[PDB]
Amino acid sequence: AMKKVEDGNILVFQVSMKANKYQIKKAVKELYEVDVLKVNTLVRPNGTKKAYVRLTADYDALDIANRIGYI
Amino acid sequence: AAQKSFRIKQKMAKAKKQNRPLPQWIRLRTNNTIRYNAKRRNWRRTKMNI
Amino acid sequence: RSKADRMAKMERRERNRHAKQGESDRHNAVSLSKHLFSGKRGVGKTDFR
Amino acid sequence: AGVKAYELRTKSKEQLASQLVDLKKELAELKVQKLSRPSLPKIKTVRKSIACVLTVINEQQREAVRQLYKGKKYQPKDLRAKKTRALRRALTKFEASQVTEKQRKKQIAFPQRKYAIKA
Amino acid sequence: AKQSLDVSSDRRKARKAYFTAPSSQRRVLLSAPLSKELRAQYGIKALPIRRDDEVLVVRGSKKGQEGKISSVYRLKFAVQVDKVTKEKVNGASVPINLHPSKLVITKLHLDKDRKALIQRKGGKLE
Amino acid sequence: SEKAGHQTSAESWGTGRAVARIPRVGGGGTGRSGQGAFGNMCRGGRMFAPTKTWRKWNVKVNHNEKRYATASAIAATAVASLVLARGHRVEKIPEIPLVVSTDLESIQKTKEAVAALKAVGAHSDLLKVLKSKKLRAGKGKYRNRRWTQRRGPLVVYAEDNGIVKALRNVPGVETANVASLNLLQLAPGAHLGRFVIWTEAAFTKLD
Amino acid sequence: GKGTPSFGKRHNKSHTLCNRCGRRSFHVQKKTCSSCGYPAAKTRSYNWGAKAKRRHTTGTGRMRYLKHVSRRFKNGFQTGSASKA
RNA sequence: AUAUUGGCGAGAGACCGAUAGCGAACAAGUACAGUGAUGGAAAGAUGAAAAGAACUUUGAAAAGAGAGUGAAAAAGUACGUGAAAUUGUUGAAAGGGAAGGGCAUUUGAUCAGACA
RNA sequence: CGUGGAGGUCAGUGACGAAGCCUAGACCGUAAGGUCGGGUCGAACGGCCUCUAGUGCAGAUCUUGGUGGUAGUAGCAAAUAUUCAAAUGAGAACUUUGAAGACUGAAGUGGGGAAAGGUUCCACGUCAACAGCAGUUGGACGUGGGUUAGUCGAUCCUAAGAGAUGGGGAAGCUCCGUUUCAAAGGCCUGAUUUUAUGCAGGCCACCAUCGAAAGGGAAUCCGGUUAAGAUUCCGGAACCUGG
RNA sequence: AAACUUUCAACAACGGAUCUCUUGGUUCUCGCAUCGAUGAAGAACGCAGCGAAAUGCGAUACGUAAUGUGAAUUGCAGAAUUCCGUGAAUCAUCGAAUCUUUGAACGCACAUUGCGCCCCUUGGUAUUCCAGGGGGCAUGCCUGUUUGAGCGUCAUU
Repeated sequence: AMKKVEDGNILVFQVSMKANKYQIKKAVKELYEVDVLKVNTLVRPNGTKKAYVRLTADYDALDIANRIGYI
Repeated sequence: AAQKSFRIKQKMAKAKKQNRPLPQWIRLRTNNTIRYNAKRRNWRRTKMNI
Repeated sequence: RSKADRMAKMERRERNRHAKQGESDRHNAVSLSKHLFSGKRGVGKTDFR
Repeated sequence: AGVKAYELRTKSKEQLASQLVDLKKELAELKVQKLSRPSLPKIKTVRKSIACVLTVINEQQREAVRQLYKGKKYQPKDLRAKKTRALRRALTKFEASQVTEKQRKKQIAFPQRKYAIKA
Repeated sequence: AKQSLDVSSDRRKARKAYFTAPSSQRRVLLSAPLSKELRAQYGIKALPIRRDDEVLVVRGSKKGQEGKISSVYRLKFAVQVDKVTKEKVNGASVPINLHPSKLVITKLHLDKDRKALIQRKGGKLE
Repeated sequence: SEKAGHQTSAESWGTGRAVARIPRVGGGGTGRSGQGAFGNMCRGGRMFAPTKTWRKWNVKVNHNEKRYATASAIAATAVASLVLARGHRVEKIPEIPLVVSTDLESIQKTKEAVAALKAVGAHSDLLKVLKSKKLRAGKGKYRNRRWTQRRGPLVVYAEDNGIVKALRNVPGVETANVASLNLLQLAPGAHLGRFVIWTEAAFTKLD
Repeated sequence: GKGTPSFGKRHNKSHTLCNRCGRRSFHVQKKTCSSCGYPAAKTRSYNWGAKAKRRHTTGTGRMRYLKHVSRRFKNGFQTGSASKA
């Protein structure tokens, strides 16, 4: 997941099962004030929904990932 | 079945999370009668029947 | 951790005498099967070659 | 530790909802630290702090609606009594006390007297 | 003897209500008698044990030894007094469980509520 | 239970060589399947003649014969060679039957009543009990009958004024009214002559 | 030809999971469940199957609401709240 | 006034005591079998207290030999007591197509009683 | 005579060892059985007068559980076949790389999938059990990681057929019936300046719903990339439906 | 003669009998009447700092609030103020709340996490299109209201 941050300019989050692409695209924009190009989602085999969030080219993925703290 | 429905897939996620041995610290509690996992499933031996 | 690692190998031993190929082999052995012994074999079509 | 319930009961409605969001920022940041640490037992106390606020906001609105419908027939169904099913479908204390106008004249003139057999 | 109906004289009822007793009722079961020093002082025979009390062992292998209670361990119906231990062979130390019907209290720990308990039961304290 | 053993759908296999005719449990795969059921000799089967509740528990006895035996039980207490034959260390008291004054009835406490029982001469018969408590012999321990002991003197009173509560605690002693006079007390285990201490108002009522 | 070689042809499920009883007893072509009578309005049980009732009476599950009834009766179905005596 | 093998709360027994008693004292309507309706077991006990064997040396390791805890390792998580079938070592004895038994004594092993 | 309990008595026995179990050691009784010594053991148990029964086993092709003889025996013999050296290792006919040798021979022992299985795929640690020999290797064990779609499918339409409503039967759970002996339902503009919709006023007569991951069907391709994913991700280039 | 076969004892095995235990059953008696459209019983999935299960619980998820008791919980880690106190805990009680997706199951549908519609509202230059947030939409019957239908029928112009 850290390999996809740097080349892809992509964050990776875990999302509650009831949410869809319109709510991940809205909530990431609200919480971190960082615009989203596209959202991809899938359901893990253990039963929770993963979400691949690709930020726009203006916003960098490493610098937002330090503000939340995971690295 | 590679084109599975969600109702079947939700039950596979429960059978995966139950597919584990017993934790080591439950061995040490007071008045432990639990010795091994008696409800352990394996895909090889016993089919889970949907 | 080494004390609870020992308590795994003190309580695995009863399954290896029955040659359980996991801790999840609970295939139950039937005492008597019906199709072996419940019949009277005579002249004609029978239940096995 | 965490918040106390009786301290929240003095605050206004706008200050309770601001108290709730400030806890949820903490609870989101402790779940980031949970993968770095092998154990983080503090996340229980900030989690019950979310439950303690949501009880108070729910309690202050359910007490505000009872005053909106005090002194009025037909208050809503979840604010009425619960008691059980077959006791709600029953004769009230008024209706079972009713009796026809003929029996009212009988029971005044002839009630069960009080007496004793000794002398 | 028994002269009521609400009490039970059954062996299988009384043991099961002891071993599956809840935590708050295990406070009353683990009571400890006061010494004759304190019995003349307060005028009360028995008290439930608390953590900070000071105690003397009167029966067992540890007879005559005393100390302060480290922690009351209600899950085992036992109490672990400090400075009463078995030193293991590998240098570590293990406390020894005791039952508080054999302990004897020589110093009490008093809160507001411990004063309120003794005034309740007929005490004299001061 | 009436349905013990019959919670099974067993059925006979028929007549093979290598199997008996006792009806086997059907099905498969659990290890129970193929075992005998519904027999008295099978494991997990019912028993022979399941004991029903309507067995005759109580016995009707003739009333004139029941009054007869309570009369013969009283008249053996006087004889006092039978009393030593049953037990009852009464070799030191002068006369049998013992008659005590009516002030025995009006005693309120247990400590005073034992001192009354000592001074009449029932000292060792009280001490025959409390030396003789033992455990029950077998499985009657954990059927609420754990301890066993011997009996003691029996005190007969005319009118209750606190003697029945005073002697209620002290072991072995059983008090009894004159009008009742239980046969189960006067001859425990069908042996005549329990040692009986009479009171004076009770003794003249016996006419 | 009827035994072990034609057991190999068996790969089409007759039954699927039911919704009401969760039992895997829902016959597909009949659109109805053999165990719990779904979609009919009544739960299937019979007095010839006595063991089938003991597997599915009340008390066998969680009893989310009936476990708090007799506690409400013992107080007499009171309302309000405590007084801090 | 009467009924009641169900639900809830109680009290008791000349009852059974882990092949018994309910199928179930134990994570039992559970593991498991069947497409399905349904069928449905086995499984209690270290010690007062884990004080569950630090350390030493042989071994690749499991373990072994010592040391030690304990009142007791003839209680070491295969653990209260550990019977028989069946088996190992040692000791005695016999034996040409059986073995075992009855009456009677020899030889060999072994043993109680009484003599003040 | 013996067994499980019961009332009574022996102020019976017992941590200085109760019950049990073993005992080609002793004693009594014709016998059922009783008593004592020794060893093991660790907490309760007997004599006698009475009461009570779920009270005495060699068999029932008896029930459950356990163990023998046969016996280190029958056997592990289809599918052409293995060999040398080094590394790893306490240990290699079987693991790994290399050198040879052979086979399946494009209606395959190859490369993808549908039913079906459910984490077996991949990495790391590791060998008590399991792969009817072996084992350092595995589809085993322990811990983790991995499935990304406006275009591929489902969802949508109807087929043979399932099935409510209106109704009619049935003592009843439920049965027939699919447009029927039923008052079965909403669009299209206006005209407006209470602005929201009056009325303008026409047309329609059809009228549940479920039923195909192979029929019908709006629209995507190439080159890279992963320990494991791609017509789904990245880079590049297109097209379709609702606005 | 050894080996071997058989017999018995000693100690060691295999095996779990006997004896002693007991939070379980079993029958007998007494006291009481309390499930559900205010969504029951049942089911599915989720919840802990470290849990697979039993027990507990519903995105407020081994619990929140109120009250009583007044120092623990415990396998470990962690918290020391939370200890002469609006206050410990897997306690006791329980009168306030939450109550996921289902189920008589209720917008239609269900082998699908499918498909509509109405109102209130916020963002997208939008009454119409798309999305988020809140609230609704089953059938049978009764009483009442409102709008109607019929030359069933009466008066009135």
